[PDB]
Amino acid sequence: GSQEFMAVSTGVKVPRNFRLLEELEEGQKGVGDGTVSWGLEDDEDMTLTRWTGMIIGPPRTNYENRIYSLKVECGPKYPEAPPSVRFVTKINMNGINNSSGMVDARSIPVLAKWQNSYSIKVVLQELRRLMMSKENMKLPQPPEGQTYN
Amino acid sequence: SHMQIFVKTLTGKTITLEVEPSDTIENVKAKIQDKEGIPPDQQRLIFAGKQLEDGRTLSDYNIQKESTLHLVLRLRAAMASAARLTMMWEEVTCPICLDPFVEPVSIECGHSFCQECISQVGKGGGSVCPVCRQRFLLKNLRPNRQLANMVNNLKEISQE
Amino acid sequence: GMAGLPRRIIKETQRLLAEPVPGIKAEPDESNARYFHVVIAGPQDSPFEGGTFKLELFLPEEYPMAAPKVRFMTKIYHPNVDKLGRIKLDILADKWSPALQIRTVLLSIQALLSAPNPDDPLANDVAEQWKTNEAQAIETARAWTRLYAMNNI
Amino acid sequence: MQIFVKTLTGKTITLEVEPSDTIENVKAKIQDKEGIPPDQQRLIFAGKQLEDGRTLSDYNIQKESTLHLVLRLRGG
Ligand SMILES: [Zn+2]
Ligand SMILES: [Zn+2]
Repeated sequence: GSQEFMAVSTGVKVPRNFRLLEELEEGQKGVGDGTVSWGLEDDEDMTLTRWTGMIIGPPRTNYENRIYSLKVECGPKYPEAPPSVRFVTKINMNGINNSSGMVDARSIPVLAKWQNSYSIKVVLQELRRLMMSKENMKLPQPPEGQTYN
Repeated sequence: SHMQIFVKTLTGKTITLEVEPSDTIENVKAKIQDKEGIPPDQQRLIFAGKQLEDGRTLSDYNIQKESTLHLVLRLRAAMASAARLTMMWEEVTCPICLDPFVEPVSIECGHSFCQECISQVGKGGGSVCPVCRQRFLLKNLRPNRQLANMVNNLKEISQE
Repeated sequence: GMAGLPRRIIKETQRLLAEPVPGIKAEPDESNARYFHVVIAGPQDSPFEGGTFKLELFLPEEYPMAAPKVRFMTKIYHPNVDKLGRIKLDILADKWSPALQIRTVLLSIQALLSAPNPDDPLANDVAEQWKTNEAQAIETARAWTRLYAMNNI
Repeated sequence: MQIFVKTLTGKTITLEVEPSDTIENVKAKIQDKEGIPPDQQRLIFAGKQLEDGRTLSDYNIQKESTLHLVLRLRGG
């Protein structure tokens, strides 16, 4: 038949809000190296939809010392559906539309091959590790402190 | 061809069921069990001034689409005595698993649980009682066989 | 893929539908039997009286060996409840008992509304106000209750 | 008088009290029947956590009034 017996079953269905409440606590607890940070944009949004992230530029790269603010949006299907990603500080990186900050999910593997195992922390950590790569490590950058509108 | 009917509780909750005119009353009580968790023994269905019997069909009682049924919970009044026999099941219910005791054992304070249920609580050799929070050690588990004999007595009573 | 829902959750769900508690409402989600949508009444003789407070509750994989996850979906002025509805209550953490149920967890949450504790707070900015002028904080809790917890259902 | 008290598992028990009997007086009858120490009992009526000092009619607890038992709890 279509279904077969399995001895072990793990991983219950966690509702979207409680998954997002867990990601909120990890960002508030400063979990990680410190080169990334994530949290809510408006701390009254009960829907936990609009988020804001931070990324420090890696050393041995072109983005060194540069603080990058980001905005992330987790839709009603998160974490099944992927979240929308954007850049608040203007940047030059392969895979981002140049006048928007909106991220092409295609040109980034974490958002292209999206899972439910992925967190907002990973979308930020691997984006900084994506900025570590050879092609954009030597990209020219605009004056730090200028943004879109 | 499935059709929709409604089963409203006296509490106010309305249930939507996908049923057939050929469904017996017991078939509906099984569909209520899967969706509401309520066993069929504790169900008494009402429709248009009549109490419905498990052997007859919805068509026998002229229950068509969008008909509204009333679910009453344990409407009848005795198998020995309704509330009192119920109190007997509650006395042999494990506070952890909420099922009748399986290998019931007691801890120091005197409260009793399923052996496996309280063993999981006391992983490492001990913990606190789930009922009164007194410390207990698994080495002091004490079998409570009268509770187990009581369970089989009540189970035999249920199946007459 | 699929596995049987634990019998204890089945029992609790059926007894929430058969023996409801006055002032407390809990209903499972259509897409998730571990996900509950809750409305609790504010306790009598508290600044939250007359209010209807919405919560959501989730039974994690380890339940009942672990406490349920529960938070307010209604804005409320309380030192042990932050601005996103998260609750810091000992029976939801270190003092959890596997003998507690959804019914008694929700009864304990409205018992927390009748006994705020600004000395050990979750929302320190709220608690600082509860300690500076408790009479004003009670009035503010009463005003927040009418503003956010009345005609909200 | 008669009062119902819903225990932790959900089982309901009947008790013998008076309008004058204190809250801890009710807890003693609960302790004899259920073995929960009074310092670990918390009785709820109309959502308010009862304090051991006052009496039943201080809370307007008539006959056939159902109380709800809960473990000791603290906000943090
Ligand atoms: Zn058990
Ligand atoms: Zn005990």
